[PDB]
Amino acid sequence: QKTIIQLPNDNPACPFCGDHVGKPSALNVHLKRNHGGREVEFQCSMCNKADPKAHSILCHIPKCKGKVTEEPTGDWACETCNKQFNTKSGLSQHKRIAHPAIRNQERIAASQPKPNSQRGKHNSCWTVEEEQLLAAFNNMFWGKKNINILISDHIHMKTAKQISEKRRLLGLNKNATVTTTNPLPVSSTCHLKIRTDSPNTTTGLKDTYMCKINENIVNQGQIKFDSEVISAWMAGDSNIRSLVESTSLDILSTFLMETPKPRKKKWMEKRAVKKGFYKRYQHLFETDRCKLASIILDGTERLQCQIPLTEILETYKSKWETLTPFEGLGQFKSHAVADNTAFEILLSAKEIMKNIKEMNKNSAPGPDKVSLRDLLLADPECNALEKLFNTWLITGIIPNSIKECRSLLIPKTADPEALKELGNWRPLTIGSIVLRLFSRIITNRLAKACPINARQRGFIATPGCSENLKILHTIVKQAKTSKKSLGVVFVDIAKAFDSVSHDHIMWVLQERGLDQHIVNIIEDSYKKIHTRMEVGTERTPPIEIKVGVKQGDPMSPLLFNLAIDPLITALEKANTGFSYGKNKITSLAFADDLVMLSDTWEGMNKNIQILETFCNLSGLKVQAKKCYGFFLSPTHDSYTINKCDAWKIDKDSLNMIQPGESEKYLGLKVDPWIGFSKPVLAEKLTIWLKRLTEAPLKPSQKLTMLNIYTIPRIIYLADHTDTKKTLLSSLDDNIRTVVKGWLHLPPDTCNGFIYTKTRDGGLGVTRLASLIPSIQARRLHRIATSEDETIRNIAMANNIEEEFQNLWVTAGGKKEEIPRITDPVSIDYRLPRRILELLNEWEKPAPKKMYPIPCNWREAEMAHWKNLPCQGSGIEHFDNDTISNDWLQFHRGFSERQFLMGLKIRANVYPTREYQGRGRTNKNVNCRNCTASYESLSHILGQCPAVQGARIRRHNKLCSMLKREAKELKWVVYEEPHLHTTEKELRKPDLIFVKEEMALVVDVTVRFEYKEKVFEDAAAEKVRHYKDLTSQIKELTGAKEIEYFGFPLGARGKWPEINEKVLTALGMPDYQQKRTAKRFSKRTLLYSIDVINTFENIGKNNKNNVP
DNA sequence: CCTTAAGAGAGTCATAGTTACTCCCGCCGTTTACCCGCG
DNA sequence: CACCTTGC
RNA sequence: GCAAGGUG
DNA sequence: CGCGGGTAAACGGCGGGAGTAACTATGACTCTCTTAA
Ligand SMILES: [Zn+2]
Ligand SMILES: [Zn+2]
Repeated sequence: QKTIIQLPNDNPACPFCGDHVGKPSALNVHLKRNHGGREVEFQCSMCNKADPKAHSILCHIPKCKGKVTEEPTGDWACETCNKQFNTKSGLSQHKRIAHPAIRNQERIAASQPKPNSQRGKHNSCWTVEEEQLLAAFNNMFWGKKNINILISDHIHMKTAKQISEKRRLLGLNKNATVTTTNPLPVSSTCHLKIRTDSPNTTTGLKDTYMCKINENIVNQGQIKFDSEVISAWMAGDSNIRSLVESTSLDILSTFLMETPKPRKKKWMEKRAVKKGFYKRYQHLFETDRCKLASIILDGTERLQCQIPLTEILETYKSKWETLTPFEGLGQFKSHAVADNTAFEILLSAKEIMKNIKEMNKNSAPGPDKVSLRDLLLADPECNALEKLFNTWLITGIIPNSIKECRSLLIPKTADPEALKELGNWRPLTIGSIVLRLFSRIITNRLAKACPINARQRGFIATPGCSENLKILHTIVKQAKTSKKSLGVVFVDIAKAFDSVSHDHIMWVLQERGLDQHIVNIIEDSYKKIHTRMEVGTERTPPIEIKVGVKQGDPMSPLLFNLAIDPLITALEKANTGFSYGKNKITSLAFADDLVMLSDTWEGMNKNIQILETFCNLSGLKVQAKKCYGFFLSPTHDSYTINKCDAWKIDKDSLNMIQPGESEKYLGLKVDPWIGFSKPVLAEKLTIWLKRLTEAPLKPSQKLTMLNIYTIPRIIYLADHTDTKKTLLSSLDDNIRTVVKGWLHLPPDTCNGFIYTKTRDGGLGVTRLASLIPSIQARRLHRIATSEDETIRNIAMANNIEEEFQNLWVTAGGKKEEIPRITDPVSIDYRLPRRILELLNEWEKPAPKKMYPIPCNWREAEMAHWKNLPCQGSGIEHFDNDTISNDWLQFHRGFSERQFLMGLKIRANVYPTREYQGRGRTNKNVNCRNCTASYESLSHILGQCPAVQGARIRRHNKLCSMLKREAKELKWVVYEEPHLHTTEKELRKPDLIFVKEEMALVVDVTVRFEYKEKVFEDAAAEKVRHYKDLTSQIKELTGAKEIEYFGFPLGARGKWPEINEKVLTALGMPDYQQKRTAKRFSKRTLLYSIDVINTFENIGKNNKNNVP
């Protein structure tokens, strides 16, 4: 139980031990340190409100106004939680927000108007049968003699006056009539097969290649390829496959180096388990810690089930090889034709090198066991690479030897018992890295060649998920505002990349537009595709892939998108989607996942028939469970959700979303009621912080893991979800408290130290409330200036600009600085324009679009830190210094204890009577030891005597280090040279190292950077008091030249430039100069820590050991 | 061997904006179904 | 240069 | 493992 | 049948308006002061 601590409780007896520790803060200290784990909550006796945060209860203590628990009355208690309310206002508003499902139910119920007493109650007892018979007879009795006869009586219980009344209802002098209509759905995209011959000229690329090779041979161009293979191919050879495979084998053997052999370099006590855990974690931190970060944050490991290889085999054998007869795509047509000129260009080793650069070097090598690193080692020039690549390309016969690839099962689930199934293993297929690179090259060529529909936002340059999500949210809000019904249908097909039959993609490509050369090339690429299933100590014998694009091959994305395009096309051909403005946007698309946006339930039905047809042609399998959907319907005031019937996707009730229900989409939690469900950020954040806290991750390591791995995870959702500043502030507060506890910093520490970057001296901790707004604004602008004019139009009419302005302000950007969202952005190329034209487009880099930023915040915290009187004294020295801050990131050798107190000293908040005095006025501050008014930290430095000997020993120790280095640099030692100046008094300088005839007078000193002129005053004193001298040393050392410079140092470790001038006068190379400055600074800081330690001993440990 | 000084953030409640509608809503105008004598 | 997302 | 995007 | 004028009652169309639970965001204050492998 959370032990009830009904504050005020002065010094209570800690119930976990019943020990009177002290003030409630002292009780905290107790429970936190020794008696943790046990539950405890401070109670606010008056209101009895309880909080695990003492501070908060103290905040009550004045604030709290008694027993504030009484609940206001009323006469509308909202059914579910019976929250009494003043009026219906409060009631159905509680429905609206707190209890919105029943609210939708009420909305719909009242929605059914069924009002109609517009008739005015004039209605009477007429019968429709009598009305129809009267109408027919009057048609028969049109003003023709003996007109009533039947009318008067055959309508029993009526009068001619009543007949006149009814005629006055319909026809006045006569009867009347009515009419009706009916709509229909749309289908039949399953016709008109188009393939007749080669889409592009059979030799269109072949003829170009022949011409280019002729030009090269005549002019000896730089295009690389084996001569004989191309000679035979031009010669119309029959066994070209044989020869091309032979050359392949030879060149690959060149790349199949002898890859370097692995060069990677009672009795029952639980201590072994803890030591192994600590060892594992420390090693992973030393080694790759991405694995460590996953293990910690996810709380997981690596899994390898032992499911009978026989089974696993049967499954995948029957899956990959299993085929389905592709009938065709009927009328399904995609975007448009594809240009072939993009391929006319021949391969350039420059381009291949380029592509190589854009590779995951850290990738497991294929069966060849050859890596991109290995590959480059073989040919860092891509000369032979272009050679054999062109060999194949021009020939068109990819070697079958390289085809063999390795397959991997990914333990999708976490629970072992779930893992037992085969459904928790996404199969990864990895082939020859050479094959991978060639594939990506051709893939880039194709992607340029074949244009996809804009609506597919997957696997392209545009920023995908953000665009889709923002568009969806907008659309929803826009619709609700516009008071117009709308239907939403999520779709998801299984085995997106796996069920695909090679034959159908063959077909698809046939009509797109492509030279038969590349056609056959791709076929061969996907022809004779064997692989083995790597598992533990066994890889299954070969399996011939006949269905499913090779999982891992760079092509698979492009090919899949290509096969899917026809669907998107046909859907737009329906042009029955939501008529946003002019555009009738039908559906969005990302990779495989897609939606459907019609305007009427029946329009959506039409869409579904189209989809069903598509599956029929493709033989694809969609399911209601695999899919979700929901409908919107406007009211007089608000919108109703799902008011209509659930659909019948694949003849199955599409699972509908109801208010409050959320279904994941691109990692989000789309809720029709509120668009995106508010993400559970605090919960995941706290969980992660707990996991980190409770591990062998010595504090510095905790901070490193945090800043470098944890934050991005939360960044993604926080930014992608419109998040308000207050919640971010709360999260930042949580993080600050947690880290401060981690490193046992004093509570009141200034934030600026925490937030400022390590390079600037700070802890480099993110400030979500300051960072997320900038990311959000960047996304906003990025989407605004998109290529899809539709997306633009949408955002524009959705007046995103106001949000952009507001964010830019919120992130801290100035109103004037607000860029005009319409204007273009900076388009860099990482290449001098000259070099840019020098090369070809295929070798051109990717022009990433630089975007504005509202402001820099790290600098903001830095500035505020500077402004601080106490915690911010002398720090400005450390701004934009790449030397002093270094140890923060590479505090090697420092003891964790030393390092932590080093943080404190750097912050000037170390325990000292002044520090204990700081803030709290009424106290004593006199330096215990000497007399200093404030028992400050600087008086220690020099003023405070007791040290004396230690100060001297440290000083001459540093002098000794520099001396030791001196002889190493052939600087003749003439240090500690007792002198006798004009006063014949000992002015022994630190160092007078002589060389040739130059004698280098030096003055080693280390001063705390209290003021700004510290070191320049030092130097002025150096020269000033030294001055004269000259002659005496001139003859003593027999030197013809004498220096007088100094060597001041920052006590904290600040490295002035004067010592640097000494270094350059010494002749040290620049790189060694930086190395020396860094190391020397760390030594300075360490010996300062020693000074501290000593003093702290002096009096404290003196009393402890000697009472 | 060197320096003058000495809150800073944690935290709660108060109050104003503002969302999101929703509620609604009352008042005047329209529509309905008859209601009545005549060529 | 390290991380993160999604989606296979 | 692959394709993109983002972040310091 | 034709053939006019009356009917007066929902509702809906429209001006507006009026309110509001519950977030979101500043403002104004007060309390806080010791544990490294
Ligand atoms: Zn209270
Ligand atoms: Zn002193």
